[PDB]
Amino acid sequence: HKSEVAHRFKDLGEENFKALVLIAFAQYLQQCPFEDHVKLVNEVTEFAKTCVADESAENCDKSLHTLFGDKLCTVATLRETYGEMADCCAKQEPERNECFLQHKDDNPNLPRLVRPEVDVMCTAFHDNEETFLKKYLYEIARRHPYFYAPELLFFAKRYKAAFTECCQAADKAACLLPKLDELRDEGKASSAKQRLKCASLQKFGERAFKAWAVARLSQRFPKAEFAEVSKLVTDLTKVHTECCHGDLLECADDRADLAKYICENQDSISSKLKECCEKPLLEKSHCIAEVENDEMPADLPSLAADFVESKDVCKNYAEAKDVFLGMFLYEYARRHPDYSVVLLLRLAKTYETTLEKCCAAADPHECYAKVFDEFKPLVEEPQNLIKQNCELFEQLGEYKFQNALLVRYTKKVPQVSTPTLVEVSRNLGKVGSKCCKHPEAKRMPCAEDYLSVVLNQLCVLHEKTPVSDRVTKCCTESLVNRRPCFSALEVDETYVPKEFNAETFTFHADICTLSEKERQIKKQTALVELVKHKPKATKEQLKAVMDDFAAFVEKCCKADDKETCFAEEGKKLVAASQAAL
Ligand SMILES: CCCCCCCCCCCCCC(=O)O
Ligand SMILES: CCCCCCCCCCCCCC(=O)O
Ligand SMILES: O=C(O)c1cc(I)cc(I)c1O
Repeated sequence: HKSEVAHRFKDLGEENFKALVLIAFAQYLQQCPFEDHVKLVNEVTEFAKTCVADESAENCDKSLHTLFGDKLCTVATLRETYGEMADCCAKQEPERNECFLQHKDDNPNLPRLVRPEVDVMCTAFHDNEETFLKKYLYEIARRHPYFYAPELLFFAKRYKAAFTECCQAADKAACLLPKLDELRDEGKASSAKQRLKCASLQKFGERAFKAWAVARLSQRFPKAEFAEVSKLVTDLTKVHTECCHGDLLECADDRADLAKYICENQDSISSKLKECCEKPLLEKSHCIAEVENDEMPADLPSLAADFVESKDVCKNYAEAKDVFLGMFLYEYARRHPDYSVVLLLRLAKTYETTLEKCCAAADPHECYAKVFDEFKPLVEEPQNLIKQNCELFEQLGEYKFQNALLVRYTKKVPQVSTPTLVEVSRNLGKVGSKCCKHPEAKRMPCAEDYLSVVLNQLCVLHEKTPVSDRVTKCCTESLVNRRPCFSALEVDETYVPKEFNAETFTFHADICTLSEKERQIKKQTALVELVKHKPKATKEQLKAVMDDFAAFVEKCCKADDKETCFAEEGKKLVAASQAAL
């Protein structure tokens, strides 16, 4: 490999290459117009071809970091448009590249993307497919500078597949919309997860990150040996550190490597890793990351043998603490792919604590004897929450369920902004739909997965505009205590009911013309405000007031002269209701 560009060009292929250079340039020069990046992609692509034909052609020998930075520094508007960023072209490549990552605005001042009408999109998609998907890839890229490019390209192809299909259908809207909403959520879900892992790494450091990775990789690869798992974690830890820093190339190569490794040692790691290892370069790592858990060996011993009933536990521990605990996790995780990762960590931390007490006691073995017994309540806590909640969800569907949460949390944290409470309660309700569909054994992992994102978003918002110390407590706790902390919140008996507002409970006939989406939002907002004005209201009281309301809306959105039924009958409701409470 004399020419780095020629090599990448050959591994990737024209199409992928061009999409990637586009994304790459958009993530740095987020303020330049589309036509400008397009010209650049062609210049870079014409260059890459020159090197595919002769690796001795000028500059073909230069490294990607150099080629990229040099190209970047040719833009004449640079100085005027990015200013300080232009000062980076005064440094030598080593730091020049570093200077660029520093001026990568994570959340720029660009308008939110508006989804056009299905027909507008389908037609544009037909008249000129390429510039249609590239214009958007550009739009998305400039807005999410740290999103892993290949991951982005992966999303694009699913978008292209949704149009090719749906845009030929009799009723396009009915086909496309549902697909455009699935992707949106996955993209947003995927992004939040990346930002979250990097935050976690930064905040709690490498040790906690590796512990987390040990548990997750063990549940996934129960067959692999601890020596293999440690090796994987180290590599995985070095990978995220590098991808979190923001350097795309570095990140790409580290992942590529790790993916090649895992494949070569496939038999030694996991069985369900075949296909993944067959896919093209760009997809290998993405596939592996989402690989399904392998089956755990049927011939596995009792943990209590090597971690409790054995003597010399303290010796093996003292010799290499983290290694020993690392082992306990590995042994406890691959036997429990049904536990959440933080639950496994919660146990490990408990084992750690007792070993740190017991090993310094008279008779250690007899001290850490009934330690497994201390795990029990830690395991049941989350299991009961799942049974308890999904049972409720099975009764009243998603919407009514979202309502029960609405009443539950508004009573626990009144000070929170009504629109904020509606937002989270709704998302939480979705997690219920998504995870309660699974068999008992996958529910916890599923909920841990969705809750982590929602809980994080919640804390960020509260960080910016604080409202409750409790929420700040829970939010600044260890990532292992975060959720149990929020589950420990109790009804706020300090709160003083807000002043009744007639306006707040006045509804017009427009709610009849609104979409189920709006109706719900409108109603749920009134529901929250109801709890804020009379938080001491029983679930019985609320239920009755809610039913009446149901009728109300119905019996008004089906009557002659709608606008009067909502003014006469409503005043009645608001009076009848006020009295009941
Ligand atoms: C390979 C490293 C394994 C280390 C095992 C330590 C397990 C303790 C739980 C990890 C969380 C540490 C942060 C905390 O105290 O909450
Ligand atoms: C003083 C109280 C004024 C009465 C206003 C009641 C508003 C409650 C909203 C109930 C909406 C529940 C939605 C539903 O029935 O599906
Ligand atoms: O999720 C990842 O980023 C990831 C990437 C590679 I490459 C291998 C494994 I296992 C992973 O979990």
